[PDB]
Amino acid sequence: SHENSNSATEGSTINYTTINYYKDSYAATAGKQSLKQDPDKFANPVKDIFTEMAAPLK
Amino acid sequence: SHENSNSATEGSTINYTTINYYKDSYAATAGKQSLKQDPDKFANPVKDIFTEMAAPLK
Amino acid sequence: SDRVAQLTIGNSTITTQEAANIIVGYGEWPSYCSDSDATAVDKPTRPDVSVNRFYTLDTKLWEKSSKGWYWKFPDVLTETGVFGQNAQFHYLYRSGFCIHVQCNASKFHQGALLVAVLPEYVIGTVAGGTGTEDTHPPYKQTQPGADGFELQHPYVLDAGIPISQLTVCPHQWINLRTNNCATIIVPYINALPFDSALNHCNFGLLVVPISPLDYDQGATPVIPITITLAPMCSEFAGLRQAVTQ
Amino acid sequence: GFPTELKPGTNQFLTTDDGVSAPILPNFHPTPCIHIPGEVRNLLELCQVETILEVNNVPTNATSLMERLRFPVSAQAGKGELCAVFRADPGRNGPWQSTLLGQLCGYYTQWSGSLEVTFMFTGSFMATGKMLIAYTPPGGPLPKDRATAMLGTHVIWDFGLQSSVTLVIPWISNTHYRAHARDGVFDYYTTGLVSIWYQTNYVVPIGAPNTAYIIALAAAQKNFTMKLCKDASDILQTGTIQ
Amino acid sequence: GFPTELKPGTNQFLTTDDGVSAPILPNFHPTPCIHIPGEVRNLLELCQVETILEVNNVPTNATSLMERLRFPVSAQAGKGELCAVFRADPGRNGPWQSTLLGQLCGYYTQWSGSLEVTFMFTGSFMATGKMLIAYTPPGGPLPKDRATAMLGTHVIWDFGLQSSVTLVIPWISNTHYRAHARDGVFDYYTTGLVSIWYQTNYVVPIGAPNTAYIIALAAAQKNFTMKLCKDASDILQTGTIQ
Amino acid sequence: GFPTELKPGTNQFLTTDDGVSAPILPNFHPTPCIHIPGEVRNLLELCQV
Amino acid sequence: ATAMLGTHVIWDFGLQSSVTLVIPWISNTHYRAHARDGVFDYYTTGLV
Amino acid sequence: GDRVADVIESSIGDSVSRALTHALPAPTGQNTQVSSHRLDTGKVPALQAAEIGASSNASDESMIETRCVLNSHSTAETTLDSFFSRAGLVGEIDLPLKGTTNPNGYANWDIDITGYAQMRRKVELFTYMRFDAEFTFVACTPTGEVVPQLLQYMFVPPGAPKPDSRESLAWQTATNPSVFVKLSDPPAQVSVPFMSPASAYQWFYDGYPTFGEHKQEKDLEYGACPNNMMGTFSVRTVGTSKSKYPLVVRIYMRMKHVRAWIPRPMRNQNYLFKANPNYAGNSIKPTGASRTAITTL
Amino acid sequence: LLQYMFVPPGAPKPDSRESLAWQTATNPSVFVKLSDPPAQVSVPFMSPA
Amino acid sequence: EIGASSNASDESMIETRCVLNSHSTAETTLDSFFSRAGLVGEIDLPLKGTTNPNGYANWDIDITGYAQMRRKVELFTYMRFDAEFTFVACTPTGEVVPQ
Ligand SMILES: CCO/N=C/c1ccc(OCC[C@@H](C)CCN2CCN(c3ccncc3)C2=O)cc1
Ligand SMILES: CCO/N=C/c1ccc(OCC[C@@H](C)CCN2CCN(c3ccncc3)C2=O)cc1
Ligand SMILES: [Cl-]
Ligand code: NA
Ligand code: NA
Ligand code: NA
Ligand code: NA
Ligand code: NA
Ligand code: NA
Repeated sequence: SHENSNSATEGSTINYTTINYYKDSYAATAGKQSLKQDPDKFANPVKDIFTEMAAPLK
Repeated sequence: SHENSNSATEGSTINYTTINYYKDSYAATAGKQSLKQDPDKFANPVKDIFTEMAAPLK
Repeated sequence: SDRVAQLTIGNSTITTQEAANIIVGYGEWPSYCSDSDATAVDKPTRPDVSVNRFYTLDTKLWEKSSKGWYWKFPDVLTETGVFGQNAQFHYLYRSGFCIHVQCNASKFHQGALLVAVLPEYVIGTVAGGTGTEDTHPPYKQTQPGADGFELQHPYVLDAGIPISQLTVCPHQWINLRTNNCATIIVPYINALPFDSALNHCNFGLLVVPISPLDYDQGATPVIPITITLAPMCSEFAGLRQAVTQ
Repeated sequence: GFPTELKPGTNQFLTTDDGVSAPILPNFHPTPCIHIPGEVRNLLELCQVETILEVNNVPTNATSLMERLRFPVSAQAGKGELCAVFRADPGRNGPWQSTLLGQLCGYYTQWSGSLEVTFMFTGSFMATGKMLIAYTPPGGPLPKDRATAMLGTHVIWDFGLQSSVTLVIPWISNTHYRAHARDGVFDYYTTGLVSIWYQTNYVVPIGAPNTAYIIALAAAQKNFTMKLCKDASDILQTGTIQ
Repeated sequence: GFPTELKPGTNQFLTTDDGVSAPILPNFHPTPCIHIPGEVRNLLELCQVETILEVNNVPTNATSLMERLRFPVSAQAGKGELCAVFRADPGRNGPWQSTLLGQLCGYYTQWSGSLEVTFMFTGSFMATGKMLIAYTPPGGPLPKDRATAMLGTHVIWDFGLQSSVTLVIPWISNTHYRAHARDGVFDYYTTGLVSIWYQTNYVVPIGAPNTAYIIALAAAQKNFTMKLCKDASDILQTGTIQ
Repeated sequence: GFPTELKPGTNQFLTTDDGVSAPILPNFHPTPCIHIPGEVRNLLELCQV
Repeated sequence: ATAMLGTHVIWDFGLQSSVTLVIPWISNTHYRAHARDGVFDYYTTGLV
Repeated sequence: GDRVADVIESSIGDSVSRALTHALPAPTGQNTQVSSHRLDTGKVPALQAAEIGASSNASDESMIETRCVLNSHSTAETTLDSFFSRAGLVGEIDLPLKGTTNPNGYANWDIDITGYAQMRRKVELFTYMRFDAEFTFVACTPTGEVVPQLLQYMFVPPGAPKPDSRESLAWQTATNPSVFVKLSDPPAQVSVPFMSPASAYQWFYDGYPTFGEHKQEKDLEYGACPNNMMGTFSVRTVGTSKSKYPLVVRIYMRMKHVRAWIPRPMRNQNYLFKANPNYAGNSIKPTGASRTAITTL
Repeated sequence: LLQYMFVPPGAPKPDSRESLAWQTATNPSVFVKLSDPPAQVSVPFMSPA
Repeated sequence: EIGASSNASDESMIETRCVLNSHSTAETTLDSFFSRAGLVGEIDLPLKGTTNPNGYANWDIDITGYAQMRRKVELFTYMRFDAEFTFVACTPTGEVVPQ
């Protein structure tokens, strides 16, 4: 399928696998995406990271 | 077809041959399955099996 | 060489000189839960010898008019020995069982008992006789404890199902002219890796006379049926205080 | 769009049509299937397990139902007397209805295969005896006497250590498959009769019961197969199920 | 045209059907996506972020709502007295409802995983003390005394430099997944109870407050997952939104 | 879905149309065909008798 | 029911006229002195 | 480390479930081999010992002189999928106008297929079953008439808000799966996965769902297992005013990708209730036809 | 709306419009409207011969 | 106080067994969560009414009029996506007419 690259996720780190019948990419199905996740971005955004076994404040 | 492996029989000894048009495997047809069967599991679950020509109790 | 046997497990040994082989339910031996099937994360406790042993729980008298009885597992052991204690202190439990029903007579007595194991043995009521009353069996009947419970209507196993087809379950017969005991090994049967020994009875043991006991005036009339059983590969998890129900 | 043209059958809902339907829960993954003992793969596995055959299907009052599960034998007068009889037709009303084989058989229009019935003697150890069990292929009327029954396929059972004996009802048919037999033109598919006779006599010494019982277990041989799914003749419901 | 035949399902509109629909703006190209901090890829990322658990969900008048955000501790009489208790069921009405985990959990029918609650002591630096926090797996009633509670999974917290401690509510379940628990037969999926007791006593010198507060933060462990999307039990709207 | 467009003939039932119809008995296997004398393959065979 | 909780054998009468009960050595000390009423009951073996 | 002998030589922990039997392929029925007259002493196939608990192993060849028969009869039609993958009625929903039950335009159906004997008796042959399913919804008036009505079906899983009226906010269906279809359209049809929290649904649960004293009041929960309760199926006419026509929705289920464990004796007494095996005590009937005597046909 | 059902020898014949047999849990049934095109299915060789 | 969630794990707080967890995380991706069609607008075209008795209607494209959908999207501050819109029409009784 050689179409237009106008999907909202064009140029996204997560790899999508979809189906489509029109020249416009956004008309495609939602499909399946990559299952990567980065919890630390929200749960552990400290400058100097501390280990599980250490005393957090030293 | 590269879809999701969410069929109820995913990881089953019996080999299925089915058709599907959706990303979800459980949406597939029932298809044909392998014709293996194990009667002994129910009809002959004895610890020490006896032969047809022998006296069962000796 | 098949009529003679010895079962030794734990600090207990059983002997029989008139057996009729051994049945291994659904063709497979009891085994501990694998790391793939398991789901709970705490490291289980496996007491081994202190709980995987033969417990002789109850004796019933076979009479020319007996109807048959049933017992439930693990309900029967929940209050017995070290096994019972573990069943009470832990939320999760799983094990297999080796069941040995004993009943001897003389070469002049006759009769046949069907000894079977029925997974998820749900009990029903006679629904007020007419079937218009939605009655339910009381705790004492669904989980009779060690004393077991006598069947009301054997033909339908008190659950609307034909006893004639009970042989589709792991079983043996105690035909007095042939053997004086039945032995059935049963693996853990459930749709979950572990479960509550208190709220769920994995299976029921049924001992029903299909061919009535008989003998002549003067032969010993007291013919007992004794139930002995041993858990196998017992595993427990989810420790806390002891709970009886 | 692409040129298409609708054919007959369009919009119909065939209950046995094996098609594809849109999934309601995208990306849903079911709970892992752990190991569970006793998985069955084909109904034929169950047809080879013996279940009790109600040869003595005569009493009907609730308190006497368990009696249907076995028939008796006792000391006779040595005239090769008749013990019991029953049709071998597995998918017909009668004794076979108590067996799992007969019940499962109820979900198939046609069947083909040899059957087997194993008889277990439950009398006292001191009791002895020889019986003649015979299978009379189609066309033969209920055997008048033992001499007649003896002309068919039979087994002469000797009581002893081995409590049981097996009568094989070999597949003797004109057609490759039989449909359920019943009174009327469908008796064309009848299997035949099974009759039990005293070969000698039930003998017992002083001190042992004069009457003992036999329990009959039946199932199918390994050449047994069924075809053409159909609903069973019974529907266990009278009104709505609340 | 090409021979086709319509099957059931034809014309239906399934809200979760993932199909293809004609584009309204041919050759339209969307604005380029620049870099934006904090992109989230999976809801599970949010379930691992701790949010405040309203253990003290008792006051309800508007002026006292902020009080729900923390419970107190103070000098006792050394009888290992009870401090607080709460169900561990994350998808049930109660304390967990204040956490993002509990809220997101509301959009899934089933969940599976270990949870964790971190308690932060906010008393004065001169205050010290040891507490016993216990998790009682299913079947255990609310612990009568500390001696009973102690029989389950627990942590003995010592106040000090490190202001907080973490109680792990390990996944101890019979089933691989739990549905939201609630009174009735669905209590089958209950997780258990969490109870806090005075191990020793809250001690403080002259000049420091006799009462201090503890703030509880909760989230899920990395083995936590949810399945089967469903609408949340709340719909924050009474009439039409103008 | 895939763009299609219905043409004339749609819904008609032509008695000689040789098409495909959904099977009512999945996985049903018919009785084996044994040997039978006198099989005829074409009506022309009969026209020469 | 109580007796059954200890070390035991379930004997079945038959051809083999006899059966053997093993009283395994279960002791706290490596050796026992002759037991008897009094403090020396410390060396008791048990009941059959 | 482990140093004491009994620990080294221990079996405590092997997860390998050693099996006594394995499955072999069997596309067709077994063939019959030629056999001749055997007049031997020692060998005795006919004699069995049913007490053991195993079925007779005696075969045709050893009981009579047989010919050779090449059996090509297929065994395909008796596989679980062949037996179960046939759609049958499992539920009915009524949406009447001026009635008693649902005169409000909507209806909530507890997802339980045990209300119909045919289907029920079939699945109850096994204890545990794991499968996907295809559901078909047939709707029409009580006379089997078709009218121009738009309907909305919605799956409400445990924990989701059950609609309390035809206008309930829950029908916004932002996350639950809903289906909009006209009575004129063909039957709506969707695929449903295996949704239990357990590895398999089970038609029988000999137990209670919770701890505590199981007094009389709570005896209704005996046998009730949440792992079998998948939720609620709600339907409503799509409007703010009452529909002009009364409706009926028949729900058909077609299992597919089936696995089952532990066979059971098949129900032989009329069914009375959905939740239990209760039977009419004053009406215990034999499993089948009866006769006057054991010696007469 | 109509329902057609194939009742093989041995299956319960419906005795009324409301007969329990129409549950059709195993027999093959077809549901179709008079407005829809003619229902159409394929049938195998079912004889025992 | 640091502002990070606890890093304590099951293994270090209690003695644990080994568990091979194969529970999928697929159903919690943004597309799985959001790609389910929900009501976001209603347009009325009545006959003899007050609002639109003229046969037409203009709907300001704003999906914030319905709680369910709204609460979901408001979990995030910025969102970029394509969308599939479906239009269901019928009379107020849910009736279908040739219009
Ligand atoms: C857009 C809405 O479409 N959704 C349709 C739909 C259909 C069926 C759905 O779930 C069906 C689940 C059934 C296959 C489960 C039947 N079972 C599982 C075991 N069980 C049961 C009943 C009574 N006692 C024990 C077990 C049952 O009744 C969900 C949604
Ligand atoms: C042939 C006509 O078919 N066209 C259909 C159609 C449907 C939707 C169309 O645009 C939909 C845009 C919405 C997805 C935008 C919703 N948003 C974007 C953010 N936003 C909003 C609302 C209130 N406060 C902040 C943001 C919104 O309401 C355009 C045409
Ligand atoms: Cl004890
Ligand atoms: Na479809
Ligand atoms: Na999909
Ligand atoms: Na479309
Ligand atoms: Na275009
Ligand atoms: Na066709
Ligand atoms: Na097919």
